[PDB]
Amino acid sequence: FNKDQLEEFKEAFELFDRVGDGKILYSQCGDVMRALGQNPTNAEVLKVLGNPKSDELKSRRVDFETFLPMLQAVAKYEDYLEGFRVFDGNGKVMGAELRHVLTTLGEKMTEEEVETVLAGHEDSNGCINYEAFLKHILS
Amino acid sequence: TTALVCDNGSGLVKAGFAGDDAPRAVFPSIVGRPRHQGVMVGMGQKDSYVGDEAQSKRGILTLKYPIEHGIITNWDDMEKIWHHTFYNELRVAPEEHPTLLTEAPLNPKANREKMTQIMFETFNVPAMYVAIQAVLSLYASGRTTGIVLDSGDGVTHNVPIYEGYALPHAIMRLDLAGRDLTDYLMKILTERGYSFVTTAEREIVRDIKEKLCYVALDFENEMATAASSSSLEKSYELPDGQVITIGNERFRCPETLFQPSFIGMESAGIHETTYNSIMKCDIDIRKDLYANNVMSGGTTMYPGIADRMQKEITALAPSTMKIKIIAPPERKYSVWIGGSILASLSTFQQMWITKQEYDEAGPSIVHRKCF
Amino acid sequence: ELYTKYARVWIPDPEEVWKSAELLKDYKPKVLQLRLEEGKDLEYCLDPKELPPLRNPDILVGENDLTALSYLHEPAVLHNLKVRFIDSKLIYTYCGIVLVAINPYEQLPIYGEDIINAYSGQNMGDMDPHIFAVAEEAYKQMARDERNQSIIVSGESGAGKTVSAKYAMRYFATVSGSASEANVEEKVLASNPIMESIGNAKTTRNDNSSRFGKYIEIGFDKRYRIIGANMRTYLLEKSRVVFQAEEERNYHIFYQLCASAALPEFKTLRLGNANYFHYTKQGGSPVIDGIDDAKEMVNTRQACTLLGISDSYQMGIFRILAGILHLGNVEFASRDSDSCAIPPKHDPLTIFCDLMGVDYEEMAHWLCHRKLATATETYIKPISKLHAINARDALAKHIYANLFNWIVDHVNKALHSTVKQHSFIGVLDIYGFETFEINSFEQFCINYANEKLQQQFNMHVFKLEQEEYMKEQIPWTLIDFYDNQPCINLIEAKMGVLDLLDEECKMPKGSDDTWAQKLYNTHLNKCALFEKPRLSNKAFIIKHFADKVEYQCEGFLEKNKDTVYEEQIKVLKSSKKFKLLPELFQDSKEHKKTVGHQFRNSLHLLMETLNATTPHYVRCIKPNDFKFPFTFDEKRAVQQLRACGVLETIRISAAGFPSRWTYQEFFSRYRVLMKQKDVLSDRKQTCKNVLEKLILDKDKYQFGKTKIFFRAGQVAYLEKIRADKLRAACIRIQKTIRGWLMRKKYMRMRR
Ligand SMILES: C/C1=C\[C@H](C)C[C@H](C)OC(=O)C[C@H](c2ccc(O)cc2)NC(=O)[C@@H](Cc2c(Br)[nH]c3ccccc23)N(C)C(=O)[C@H](C)NC(=O)[C@@H](C)C1
Ligand SMILES: Nc1ncnc2c1ncn2[C@@H]1O[C@H](COP(=O)(O)OP(=O)(O)O)[C@@H](O)[C@H]1O
Ligand SMILES: [Mg+2]
Repeated sequence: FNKDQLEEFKEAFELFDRVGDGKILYSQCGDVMRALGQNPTNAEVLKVLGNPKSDELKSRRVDFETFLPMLQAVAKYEDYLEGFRVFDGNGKVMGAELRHVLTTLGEKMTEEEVETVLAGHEDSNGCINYEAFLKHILS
Repeated sequence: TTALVCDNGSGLVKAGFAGDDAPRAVFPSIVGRPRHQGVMVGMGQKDSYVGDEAQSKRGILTLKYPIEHGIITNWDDMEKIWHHTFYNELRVAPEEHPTLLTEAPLNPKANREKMTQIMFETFNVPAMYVAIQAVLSLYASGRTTGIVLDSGDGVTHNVPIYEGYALPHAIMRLDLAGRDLTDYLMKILTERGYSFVTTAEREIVRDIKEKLCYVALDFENEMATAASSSSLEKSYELPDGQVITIGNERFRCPETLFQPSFIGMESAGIHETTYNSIMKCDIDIRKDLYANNVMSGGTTMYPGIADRMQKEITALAPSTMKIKIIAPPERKYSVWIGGSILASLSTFQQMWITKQEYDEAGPSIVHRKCF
Repeated sequence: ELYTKYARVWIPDPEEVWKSAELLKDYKPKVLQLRLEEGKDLEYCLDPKELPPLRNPDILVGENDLTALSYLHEPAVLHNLKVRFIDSKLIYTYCGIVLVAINPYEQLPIYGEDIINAYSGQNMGDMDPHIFAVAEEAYKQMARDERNQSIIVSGESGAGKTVSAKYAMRYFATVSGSASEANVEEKVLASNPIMESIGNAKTTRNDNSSRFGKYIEIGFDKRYRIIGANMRTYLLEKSRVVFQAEEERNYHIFYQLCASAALPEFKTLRLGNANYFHYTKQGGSPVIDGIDDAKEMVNTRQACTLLGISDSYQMGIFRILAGILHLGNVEFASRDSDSCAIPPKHDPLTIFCDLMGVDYEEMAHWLCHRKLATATETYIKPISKLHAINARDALAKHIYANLFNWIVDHVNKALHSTVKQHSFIGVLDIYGFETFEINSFEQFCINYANEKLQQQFNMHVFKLEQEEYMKEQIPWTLIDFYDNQPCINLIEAKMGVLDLLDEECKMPKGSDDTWAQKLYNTHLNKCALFEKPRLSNKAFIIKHFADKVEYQCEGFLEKNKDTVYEEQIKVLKSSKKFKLLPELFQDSKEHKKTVGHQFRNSLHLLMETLNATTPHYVRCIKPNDFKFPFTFDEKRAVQQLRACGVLETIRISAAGFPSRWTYQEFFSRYRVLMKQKDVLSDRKQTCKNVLEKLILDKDKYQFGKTKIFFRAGQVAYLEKIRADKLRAACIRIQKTIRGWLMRKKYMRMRR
């Protein structure tokens, strides 16, 4: 990362500092990584964090300088299409079924996250154009 | 398929099926050829008469016995007696059914070879075996341990057996018999003034012996008493209805078994062969032989013979030792009843001489399996 | 590898036979890292090399047919049954053609008439298993092809074989439309208290066991109306009449009689207290808990009346039974080893003779002597005391067995009906494998009868599958077959165990434990399945179909001897006092046959009857020892599933191609795993190419016309890879949407 990138990233990091000490929580590290354009899995986030325990994840605070090696480590379509073709054959997906699988399989998310991201993307049948939804969520 | 059990002795023949309780055919064993010139025309003259017919006809015929002692004296005659036994008296063809045949303890091997030869070769018997009579008497009488004493016409023999092992070196043979008892009974009847010369009349003598003889519990006391009175004396009716009356002689006929000097034979009486057979055996088993002593075959049917043997053995043997004698009423048949049991057993089924084993090795094979 | 973290395994637990576990980290070639439900902390060792049984995925679990599960092993079967029983309240279940049944002790509505109609047309595939589905298939088989059909039921009789048969008849009646014409079920169920009274006993493990096989032929007309029924019986366990081991009883009727003995109705019989008699005393257990025998006796009479056995004949029956009891108290003194005598004016023989009207002199004589007849001449011969005892016990067995055949003839007389029996369907009630810590000639007979039924079952199954493969145009030659003829030859062939017992009966001074030496000499290493227990020379072990069982020589000869002296029968047969006793014998070599030989002959009738006929099976299971309704115990059910051969049947099914799918049914589920280029216009060729790429070992699957088959476990392997690939795709998309939410929060701060 160059000086310009480090400055923009530090500014973003400070926006996530809710205490004023120039630090974020471990539990915010993932939030900062995703806010900076990374898409790490929960496993990758815990690995770069050093598999922290609950207590330090919720209350231990780290500044940008400690986050940075972790961001570096994290930094270092056809699969996405096949991944969507898993849930396909008219190019649509039920909203109920996508909601169920996203809230019940894998690294299960909340119903509110899915409702928020899905708002405005389903049609009258309750079908999502997934290539368009994917392009939208990848921008 | 169920297997025939058949005993040749001189005298009777018993034959029947294994698993029966008592023999299906019993008849004397005789061949008779007529000795008068047949005068009538269309009589139906017959080459020979076999078994019971000849005993009915006997006045006309001369009767020959094809078995003497144990030894088969001529073989055409038995070939007849077997032919008659299987075909008419059992009415079952000898190809269809295995067969078990019976012998004295010691006989010339030549006869057992000829017997197996006639069975396979002439009758086409599917399989057969030859078994020593005293063994069968043991099977017959519920024991694995005893000394057996058996006497028919022909042979008298002892075999000791202990938990199912024979002791070959102790086997005794002796030729006192129903037959030689009959011949002596005739020769003493001559002394009383009655005489029976011809072959058929010998069988009248034999019927006398069967009906009227008995053994003296003590010999000189009864001989004196019979000199002292006729209270002993009894009389009997010849086939024409003449009467004959017989004396102190009556007990003297079975007595010769107990004192063979009466017939001029050399061997001691059956006491001393029984005892010497026991003593020949190993000294522990003797306790068990004295307790179990078993009697077989028709010559031991004489009334009193059991109690006479208890008395004289108990004298002869060491005292203070239990001596018991076992004389079941069956005993005339027990060699057959034991053959029935032995032939029924499942284990035995291995032990037949099967026809192929003869075809390979000839008559020699019988010695290897049988005894 | 099949094992990975978040795989699941069964583990052995003594609390209950098998317990669920989940695997925490991937296994690589001696210790496994594991969670129980509780604790969720363990180590488990492969202990050379074992591997713990691997658990079917929940899609398979609960589905109707045990063969449909991809792994087939004792834990999975026991679990699937338990979940169907507890959660769905579904009692009936399938294993291939076999129908398994587990009885509740609650009563259920599912036999209700409507459901009969709902089954009445269907094939068994179209419906959940239920007893009517078998009754229906038998009915349709008898319609489609002219053959007769038989229905065969098994398992410890507490399991309700009676209720299963009763409903099988109710179905026959109601679909046949003969409810007006026929009283068949009404009479059949009226008959049951008689058979239960003269055929059942208390065995050391169970009360009201039934010791005989019972077969009931429902006759059909040419138009498949019910005509009526005919009853037969087989395999009656005569030895129990004389002898028992501790805590047994002999057949209930003797106790039902002794309980009633105080009534004026039986004052004639001079019955005593139930343990006064040497046949009822020996068990030490006069009373069954919670049965008032008098109250059962009343119901026994009322059933006899409802079957049209008169007040005249019933008092004959009880007169005979009292005769058997009094005969048991006869006792002998030995005067010498060769002979015995009855004490003067002996009281129980006096009473027995007056019960029979046969004079004290005559049978006092014949009890202690036996008669030879040679062709010329008879002989009359004393017998040892031991043989007198054997002969009396023989006679008591012969009388009982004939009285049983007689009562079954009259019950048939009531059931039987005139019209020509055009064809019939027959329903059979028989015990399964019986094993206790002590096993005896009765168990030996029961296990040999099972070995034969299990053979005929195995051949029937093999015939059906050798047919299905040729229907599917697959090679049948692949399918292997498993044959228990090497056991049956050990039991019943010449110089088997039976023939060396029947030999040892007649051999002189044959005795209980010198038989064993004939066994060891004949079999000990020459045979495969016969073993000697190391601790003892009085016992031997047979590798039966389901399990090893040891037996003990201690009872065998005295239980096995039967010989009846002709003239001891002649004395009774002559009697004038009352009608029935001459009626029993009214029908020469049989008197010599040992009990094991009469059993082998009775079993060949049964097999000759069933081999004429196309079976359909049932199995019954008793899910707790204590009658708690809808409660299931794994240590009992495992024992019964072993004892019913169900587990060993499933094990045979495991060998090859248990699992079947049709192309569209497979293709839909697995379409998730298919790349667009691999999808073809042709379903069969698509799935062929998919399977060949997904599974490299072509020996694991076979293609046929509509059904692919898989050797056990491949379907679970496919469900595993399906879950793995789908989960990976779901995690990718989930992480993406989690990043989108974050990106909006970041924009919110930036904005
Ligand atoms: C002159 C002698 C022998 C003979 C006359 C000489 C002839 C040459 O021997 C034979 O080959 C004939 C034959 C015989 C018969 C059938 C056979 O397949 C083979 C031979 N055997 C016999 O006659 C036997 C039968 C026998 C009596 Br009883 N118990 C016995 C116990 C065991 C064995 C056999 C027997 N027999 C009567 C004798 O030995 C007489 C007692 N022997 C003698 O007086 C001495 C002085 C020797
Ligand atoms: N009741 C009897 N009393 C005396 N002798 C008898 C009696 N019955 C048979 N015998 C004799 O026994 C002999 C037959 O004995 P047996 O054992 O039948 O011969 P085998 O053993 O060869 O058949 C003949 O001498 C016959 O007369
Ligand atoms: Mg003889």
